[PDB]
Amino acid sequence: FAFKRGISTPDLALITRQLATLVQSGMPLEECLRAVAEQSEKPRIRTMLVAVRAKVTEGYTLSDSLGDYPHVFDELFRSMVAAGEKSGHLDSVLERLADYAENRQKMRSKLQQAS
Amino acid sequence: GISTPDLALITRQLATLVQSGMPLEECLRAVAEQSEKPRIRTMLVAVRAKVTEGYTLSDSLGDYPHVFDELFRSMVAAGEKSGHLDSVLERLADYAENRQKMRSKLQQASENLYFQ
Ligand SMILES: [Ca+2]
Ligand SMILES: [Ca+2]
Ligand SMILES: [Cl-]
Ligand code: NA
Repeated sequence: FAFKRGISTPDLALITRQLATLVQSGMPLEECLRAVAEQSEKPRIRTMLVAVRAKVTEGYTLSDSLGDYPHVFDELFRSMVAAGEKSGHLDSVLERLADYAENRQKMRSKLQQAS
Repeated sequence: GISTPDLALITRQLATLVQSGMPLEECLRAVAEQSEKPRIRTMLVAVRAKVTEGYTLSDSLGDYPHVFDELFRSMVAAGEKSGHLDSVLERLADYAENRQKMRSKLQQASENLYFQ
């Protein structure tokens, strides 16, 4: 039996926002992933993003690469990325995913605060 | 001015882009293009225009002292002068993120307890 957990809601919000911002600026996907990793304060997240990037540099899509961490990026997240990649809208779906992740962080906090 | 979350957003985005090695004017263009808030887009385009004309970022931000306070602009100035804008922006992003997180949690906790 194996078992791994995802990352915190703020941690997902930060990296999704950074990746969306970098991709939308017109930088190569691999270079965007390098920057998000290198700017991370979270060793596990840094390692994960180095591994996602490693797959991207072998030529795989972002969605397929995120596939190596299904415990972190769920099927829906990876489906949204794939939809963007297939339709030529990776930039605007990453924006959507960033907005989603930030809203998720906020609502999780709203639920739990003062408990 | 603008909200605590919106300052955190643009500061994180600008820090992220600058630390990637992208020229400052190009970074400012991207943050502008990506903004949902028309007022913020306007401000960033105006700041970008000034930077391309040779004004420093710190001097340009002084046109919006209601958004970028004396500490913020002072920090940027120190970074530009020293050739370390990249790391100063990172610290401003961390600071702004932290402020948003801690203030948002107080807001939510206050809402939750006060209205229960
Ligand atoms: Ca948005
Ligand atoms: Ca940091
Ligand atoms: Cl893991
Ligand atoms: Na799917």
